Amino acid sequence: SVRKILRMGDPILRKISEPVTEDEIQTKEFKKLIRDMFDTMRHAEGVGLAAPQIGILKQIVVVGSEDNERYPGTPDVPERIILNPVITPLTKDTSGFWEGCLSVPGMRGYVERPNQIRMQWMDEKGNQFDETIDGYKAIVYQHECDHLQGILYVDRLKDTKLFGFNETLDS
Amino acid sequence: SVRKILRMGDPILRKISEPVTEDEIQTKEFKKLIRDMFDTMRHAEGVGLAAPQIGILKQIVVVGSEDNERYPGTPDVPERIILNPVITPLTKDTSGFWEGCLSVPGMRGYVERPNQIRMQWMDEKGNQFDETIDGYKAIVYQHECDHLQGILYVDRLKDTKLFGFNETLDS
Ligand SMILES: [Zn+2]
Ligand SMILES: [Zn+2]
Repeated sequence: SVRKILRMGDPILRKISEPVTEDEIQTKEFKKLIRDMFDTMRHAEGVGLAAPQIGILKQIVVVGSEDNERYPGTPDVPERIILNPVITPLTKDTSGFWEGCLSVPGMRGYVERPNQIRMQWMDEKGNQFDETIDGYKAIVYQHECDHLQGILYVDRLKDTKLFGFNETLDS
Repeated sequence: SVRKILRMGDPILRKISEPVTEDEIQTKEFKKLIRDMFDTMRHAEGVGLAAPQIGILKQIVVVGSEDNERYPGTPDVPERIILNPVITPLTKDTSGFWEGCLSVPGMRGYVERPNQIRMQWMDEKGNQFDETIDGYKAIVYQHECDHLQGILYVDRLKDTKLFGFNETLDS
């Protein structure tokens, strides 16, 4: 079931999210959240979504879109559950992108993030991962983890002159 | 008659505005602009408005609101036509304010501008002024001149964490 997606300005979006325990991810409540989160993301036509966006301060993130309307060019992103992620840049190289955020409706801003990263995380079944990610997903993952730390993409804007409303940016 | 108010993202809003000549302000076209600008500002329930906002790169600004709904607290601002303004801070002191902009719909951001300034300008009849301004008007005037230089308030944001959507900020 779709849940409300908090908008920038709501203090929750700037608070820190706490890690999920290995027990908790078994709870019937956790499973309902992952369900609602996905349900919420697909409905919003999103690429990713962090728990804080729907009001929960837990280190939980879901991704996956394929043929996403909001971001035409972008390659598919398989559905995965990302828990307690910890990221580290592996390069200073960046691939600028006009990011958008479901908590920042109708806008887009240019952001340069490292295009190669190391991500450590645990999935819905408690499986541990530590892989180096690159490309579009590296951007999505970084964007999603920021949420777990109360950071939004507008905080990483490269130039406020490269920021605005969608319909307008698209000219 | 109300004219379209360009939204952030439209390149016009980042271009430089040129000064108005003493002849031009006599033209029947200039007079129509001041009329439309006022008509546009009152309809938008604005406090000020610069020509570039409606698509004209001329150093033209109009102010005046009285009992403005969008900004409750604010004191009245008498209607005046500000042409070719040139501002200079007279203090380092600031009076933070949650500014908004008709070219940046539905949002508000915290901005700290000097609360005392020197403004030199010419009115619709060609009268020259050079007065020191303070208080709310100092903020409005500074905000409006930035427009004439392609600057929006989001460029002067104090903290991206102190920025967001109205309905949300108002909690
Ligand atoms: Zn987001
Ligand atoms: Zn403005």
